[PDB]
Amino acid sequence: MIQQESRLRVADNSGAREILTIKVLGGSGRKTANIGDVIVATVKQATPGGVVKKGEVVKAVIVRTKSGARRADGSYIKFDENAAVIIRDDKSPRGTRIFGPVARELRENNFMKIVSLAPEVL
Amino acid sequence: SYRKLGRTSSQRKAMLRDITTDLIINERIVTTEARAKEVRSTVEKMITLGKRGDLHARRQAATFVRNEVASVREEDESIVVESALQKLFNDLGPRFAERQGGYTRILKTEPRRGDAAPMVVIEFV
Amino acid sequence: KGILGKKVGMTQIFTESGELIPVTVVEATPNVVLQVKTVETDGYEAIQVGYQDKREVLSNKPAKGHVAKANTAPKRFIKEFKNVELGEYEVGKEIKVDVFQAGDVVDVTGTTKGKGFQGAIKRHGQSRGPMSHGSRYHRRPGSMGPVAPNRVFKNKRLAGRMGGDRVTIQNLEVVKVDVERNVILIKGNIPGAKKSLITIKSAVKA
Amino acid sequence: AVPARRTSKAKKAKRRTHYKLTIKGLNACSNCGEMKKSHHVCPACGHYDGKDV
Amino acid sequence: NPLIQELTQEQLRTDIPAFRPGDTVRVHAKVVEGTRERIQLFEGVVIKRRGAGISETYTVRKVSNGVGVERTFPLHTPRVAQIEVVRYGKVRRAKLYYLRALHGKAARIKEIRR
RNA sequence: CACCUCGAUGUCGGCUCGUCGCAUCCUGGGGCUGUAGUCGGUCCCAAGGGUUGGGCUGUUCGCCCAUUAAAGCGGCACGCGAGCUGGGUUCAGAACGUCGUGAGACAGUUCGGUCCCUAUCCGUCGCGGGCGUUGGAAAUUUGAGAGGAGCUGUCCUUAGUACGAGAGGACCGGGAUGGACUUACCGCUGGUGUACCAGUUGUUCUGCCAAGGGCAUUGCUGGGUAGCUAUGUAGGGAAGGGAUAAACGCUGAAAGCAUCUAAGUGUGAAGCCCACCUCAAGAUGAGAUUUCCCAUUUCUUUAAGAAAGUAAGACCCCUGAGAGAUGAUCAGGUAGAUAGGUUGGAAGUGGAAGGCUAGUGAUAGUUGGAGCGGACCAAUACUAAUCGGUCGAGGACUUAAC
RNA sequence: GUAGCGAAAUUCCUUGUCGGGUAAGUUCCGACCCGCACGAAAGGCGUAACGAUUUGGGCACUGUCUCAACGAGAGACUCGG
RNA sequence: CUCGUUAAGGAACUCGGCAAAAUGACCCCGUAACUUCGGGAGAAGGGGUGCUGACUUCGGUCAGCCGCAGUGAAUAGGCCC
RNA sequence: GUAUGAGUAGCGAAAGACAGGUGAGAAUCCUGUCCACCGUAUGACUAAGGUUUCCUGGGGAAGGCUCGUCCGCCCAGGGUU
RNA sequence: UAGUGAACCAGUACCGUGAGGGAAAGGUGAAAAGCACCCCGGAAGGGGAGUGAAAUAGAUCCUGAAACCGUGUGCCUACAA
Ligand SMILES: [K+]
Ligand SMILES: [K+]
Ligand SMILES: [K+]
Ligand SMILES: [K+]
Ligand SMILES: [K+]
Ligand SMILES: [K+]
Ligand SMILES: [K+]
Ligand SMILES: [K+]
Ligand SMILES: [K+]
Ligand SMILES: [K+]
Ligand SMILES: [K+]
Ligand SMILES: [K+]
Ligand SMILES: [K+]
Ligand SMILES: [K+]
Ligand SMILES: [K+]
Ligand SMILES: [K+]
Ligand SMILES: [K+]
Ligand SMILES: [K+]
Ligand SMILES: [K+]
Ligand SMILES: [K+]
Ligand SMILES: [K+]
Ligand SMILES: [K+]
Ligand SMILES: [K+]
Ligand SMILES: [K+]
Ligand SMILES: [K+]
Ligand SMILES: [K+]
Ligand SMILES: [K+]
Ligand SMILES: [K+]
Ligand SMILES: [K+]
Ligand SMILES: [K+]
Ligand SMILES: [Mg+2]
Ligand SMILES: [Mg+2]
Ligand SMILES: [Mg+2]
Ligand SMILES: [Mg+2]
Ligand SMILES: [Mg+2]
Ligand SMILES: [Mg+2]
Ligand SMILES: [Mg+2]
Ligand SMILES: [Mg+2]
Ligand SMILES: [Mg+2]
Ligand SMILES: [Mg+2]
Ligand SMILES: [Mg+2]
Ligand SMILES: [Mg+2]
Ligand SMILES: [Mg+2]
Ligand SMILES: [Mg+2]
Ligand SMILES: [Mg+2]
Ligand SMILES: [Mg+2]
Ligand SMILES: [Mg+2]
Ligand SMILES: [Mg+2]
Ligand SMILES: [Mg+2]
Ligand SMILES: [Mg+2]
Ligand SMILES: [Mg+2]
Ligand SMILES: [Mg+2]
Ligand SMILES: [Mg+2]
Ligand SMILES: [Mg+2]
Ligand SMILES: [Mg+2]
Ligand SMILES: [Mg+2]
Ligand SMILES: [Mg+2]
Ligand SMILES: [Mg+2]
Ligand SMILES: [Mg+2]
Ligand SMILES: [Mg+2]
Ligand SMILES: [Mg+2]
Ligand SMILES: [Mg+2]
Ligand SMILES: [Mg+2]
Ligand SMILES: [Mg+2]
Ligand SMILES: [Mg+2]
Ligand SMILES: [Mg+2]
Ligand SMILES: [Mg+2]
Ligand SMILES: [Mg+2]
Ligand SMILES: [Mg+2]
Ligand SMILES: [Mg+2]
Ligand SMILES: [Mg+2]
Ligand SMILES: [Zn+2]
Repeated sequence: MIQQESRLRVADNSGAREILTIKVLGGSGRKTANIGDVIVATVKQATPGGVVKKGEVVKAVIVRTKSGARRADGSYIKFDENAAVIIRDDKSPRGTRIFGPVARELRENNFMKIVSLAPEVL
Repeated sequence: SYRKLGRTSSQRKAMLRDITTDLIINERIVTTEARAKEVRSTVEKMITLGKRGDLHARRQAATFVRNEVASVREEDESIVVESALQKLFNDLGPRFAERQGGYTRILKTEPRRGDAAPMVVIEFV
Repeated sequence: KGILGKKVGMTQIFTESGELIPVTVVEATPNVVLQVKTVETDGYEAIQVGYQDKREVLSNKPAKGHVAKANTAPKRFIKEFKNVELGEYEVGKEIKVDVFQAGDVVDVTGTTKGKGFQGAIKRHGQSRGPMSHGSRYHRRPGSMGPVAPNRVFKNKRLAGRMGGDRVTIQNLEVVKVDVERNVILIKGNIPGAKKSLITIKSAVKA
Repeated sequence: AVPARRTSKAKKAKRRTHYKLTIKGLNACSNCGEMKKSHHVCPACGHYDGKDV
Repeated sequence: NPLIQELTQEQLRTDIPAFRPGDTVRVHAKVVEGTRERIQLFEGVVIKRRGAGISETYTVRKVSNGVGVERTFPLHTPRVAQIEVVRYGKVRRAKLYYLRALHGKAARIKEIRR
């Protein structure tokens, strides 16, 4: 459950470290975003040499959340942090590497490139 | 569920221990309807512990029964004092060994003058 | 098709492919057709159905006479089912859960649990007022209306008794039917407290 | 808020229509024959259910 | 309740090993990436067990790639091919929620060898 | 303008709650186009529903950021202060600029500054009692009427087809899956869970040890049952009829032609009536069906008379919860599992006490998944629902048919 | 009308213009100076320390809020006075 | 009304972080600009705290034990630009 | 003087339980037991102020926000060396 | 409710630090002959029995209005604005 003003870590080397949520795309009144959803975010803390830099308005996809997801089989997955990956319009990650585990929900959302780069998909 | 009896949790617990011990001592007391309908379960559970009779049940009861003098006699030219807990395990337990629950009964009586509070007599069978 | 039963409770079932779905267990001891209503006698077509045999001391001479036609014990619940083929039902006939098959789509009718006197916030899901910043308006039902009418318009929703309403949930799925135990497992959750009456009918939308 | 108009005798009496006492549950006591409240001990003879208590 | 238990007794599984919170277990969880199906091993410590009968579930926690992950499984789910008890841990409570805050060495659990 | 209000009609903005108009912001239908297609422009019908989250400012407004199908315009005392706020504007303090010889003042700013009222009536939301409904009862019902609901994106296919030189790129039609909203429910994820379990500090009490109680926000801390719950789960706005709006007709004269119209006949919208959900015979127009009771007794009077026992039945009273402010509702009252207890479980907690073993000791192992266990489940009349009482029909007349 | 300061507790026009900070800043800070209408003891400018002073930003923190849920107690509700 | 808890988020509330939350004791390490040289300063930011043995120069240290947590409750600064 | 509001608001910070006694009558008075509260005080002394409220025996009209067999109340005696 | 504020233990009670302000309150019967005795009740208070011409003249005592409150019932009233 990610909403406006919610902050997330960045799970890639795109240059940004911590981002802040601006919008939860996908609906007029939509309030909250969960894994696999895309958000509009701002970079609040960036690596000094990175490509993405502080204060830039970017799009990102949530790849893991404290309130995780429910699988059709009745199982659940929950993570210890909220992390997102900065992506281009075509879902291609801006960075070259993904850090930390990623939720399997991304596959059906068709973030195939991120899934491949992920060190582990759960 | 259980009735609140218009007391905080600790106050309700303290009052229930008092009334249950008073019933253990006297074997018949007059209270209000609500107090009686709660004291029945508490006192009957205490009697269950007494029936069990082992040390574990003894200590469990001691947590609840008040430390009061159930009775006093003079035996062998010496005064013998029996506490509420001792009376439970020595008298009330053996007495009800045969009954399967329902050790107490409640008889409705007239309302109290000061408040019109419905009054009952609760007593061992 | 329709039947009357009791909301036993809720559990979950693993379907084929291992998907886990919540189900409501509704027991329906074979209902009995107590009376058949027709255009000629009553002006409309329906079958009266009785359920949950009742102890005799709890019944009345008029009620016993009413069920005598069907030659069964007194029934605790009686309800009329419409939109059925009268030719297929006759007084004394039994209706069992097997009338439905797994995967049937049904409408389930119940009486929602009662909540008693409830405020507007819970009863109508209205917004609270601010809880600080000097607010003295927390759980109140809002303005009653404009000045001009010199009155309050009807349907200005306020606090009152909540629940106890007849609610129908549509397009539920009959997950399983156990004839031996007179049980129907319906995907989802249905209105009403446990042991309350439940009416299953073939979904009208279908 | 205060009463805009005084309440008339008739309206006052109408409201008090339901402000009445009632006495229920009286029936003869088996032991002594006096009237008693059902399910209560008879205050006269102190018997309930045919036994002294 | 007895009626519900009778209905769900059929789907109750039988090969479940006797484990409690604090034990390390390996879960052979079936996964599907399309037509093909696969077994993905999720190994970690049992943090929580709750529920009764068919509704019973258990949670397993592992730190993968520096991030804590918890997976909750129905105890009797058929999608878990096998549950394997790797180790028995010594814990003093049913729910190990405190482990979430701890990292690395602080999260270690003494084995008992039941 | 000065007609109500100066023996008081509270003023901006915000919040809560909406409701209405249509000069329609989106969605629906349609005509014209300087409409190839995708987009549009303009106009016509259309008010069913929907029509945002922030930065700045007391703000309305406005600008900006980011979204959306859309971010409509207005009225309702610029709706709504006996419903809330009080940041702004009008009190007393103080200061700046400015005016004044001055006290002071604004042709201006700035910091600070008391928002009272127990609801009588109508109105609104719920819930009872009375009587009626023409013999008295127990159920099941029809639906006059009324309320609710009414939104919509994106993707796939049709099809890279129609159109286009290309770029680009469909109508219609068929599928999938969302947003917001909403009706239920706690099996799952969680929340709570003050008579559940455990750990623990201080002090005090049970004579002491051991084991416990009191108080310290439930002392604190970690969990947690039932119940209540959303952020959790399930479902809903699906299809389809009838009459229409704008618009398009067919046939057809008046008016040899022409013409949607006059007669005649049809298509046509998220709109209207149905369809779906709920309430509903106090619908005094009081409806209908099934079942039950039976024509009693006494006195007055031809009385639709009066009163008194009753029947079928209902209630008082009592045990309760799936119900509940109280009434009410529903489950029961020994023709008994209604509650309490008891017995056995379950959740829940996490290994009781008393012992034994090891250790100098703190403590660990073991006896033993133990002990404890509110509300949950199943049995069991052990306790209490005893004994009783009250109310409750005998059915008017006229005229058709039989 | 000097030094100093200047859209200020003073700047109406005004949310002046530029820069910083924010995704976005009529407030805030830095600078500029056409000072409507600063200015030297009704002191000018600056100033460590101090302030239940006014103002803006950040970390932490949270039911302030998204958006409300549960529990305890007092009143409210029923009964007697 | 008074109080306790609250998933995910964490000021998006609001005129304004109003209220609440958070910090809070002692010991140790460590501590900036600026300054009137006194301060700033408890800046900040960190670490330790229970019980049992052994040895202590008596303040410690070494070893071991337990818990989610040791100023285990109560009473004690939020901080910075 | 008496209504209406209305048998309504309120009955003024907090723990009492039961047994026995008294008595026409007891949640409220007495006795006993347990429980609970204050304890740099809610304890013990004093100054001012009050001015008999002190003690003993009676009473239950009124006062006591209920009740009252009881009282700092009423009645009768007495008490300050 | 006039007449002095004061027909009555009034410049009192009461109010105020003080100056000062400042009330309310008349009527049994000719005569107390002021209800012995009995009954319900703890009393209060009643019902008898008595006194009296009269007790619905019983000490709240001459007369005893109205508001206000209640009991009884001849007529009317639960489809009405
Ligand atoms: K005026
Ligand atoms: K058009
Ligand atoms: K509309
Ligand atoms: K704002
Ligand atoms: K603002
Ligand atoms: K409007
Ligand atoms: K106000
Ligand atoms: K008003
Ligand atoms: K009125
Ligand atoms: K202790
Ligand atoms: K104590
Ligand atoms: K909990
Ligand atoms: K009727
Ligand atoms: K043990
Ligand atoms: K157990
Ligand atoms: K300037
Ligand atoms: K100036
Ligand atoms: K800027
Ligand atoms: K300052
Ligand atoms: K200050
Ligand atoms: K809170
Ligand atoms: K918010
Ligand atoms: K500082
Ligand atoms: K530690
Ligand atoms: K401090
Ligand atoms: K009055
Ligand atoms: K009154
Ligand atoms: K006395
Ligand atoms: K007279
Ligand atoms: K009258
Ligand atoms: Mg306590
Ligand atoms: Mg006692
Ligand atoms: Mg809101
Ligand atoms: Mg009007
Ligand atoms: Mg378990
Ligand atoms: Mg004029
Ligand atoms: Mg006036
Ligand atoms: Mg129009
Ligand atoms: Mg901000
Ligand atoms: Mg207005
Ligand atoms: Mg108003
Ligand atoms: Mg001058
Ligand atoms: Mg002016
Ligand atoms: Mg101030
Ligand atoms: Mg749940
Ligand atoms: Mg459950
Ligand atoms: Mg000890
Ligand atoms: Mg049962
Ligand atoms: Mg500026
Ligand atoms: Mg700028
Ligand atoms: Mg000057
Ligand atoms: Mg000068
Ligand atoms: Mg100066
Ligand atoms: Mg009362
Ligand atoms: Mg929270
Ligand atoms: Mg949390
Ligand atoms: Mg804001
Ligand atoms: Mg806002
Ligand atoms: Mg504050
Ligand atoms: Mg502490
Ligand atoms: Mg009132
Ligand atoms: Mg008091
Ligand atoms: Mg102190
Ligand atoms: Mg005295
Ligand atoms: Mg005395
Ligand atoms: Mg009194
Ligand atoms: Mg005078
Ligand atoms: Mg007379
Ligand atoms: Mg007189
Ligand atoms: Mg009518
Ligand atoms: Mg009438
Ligand atoms: Zn008797």
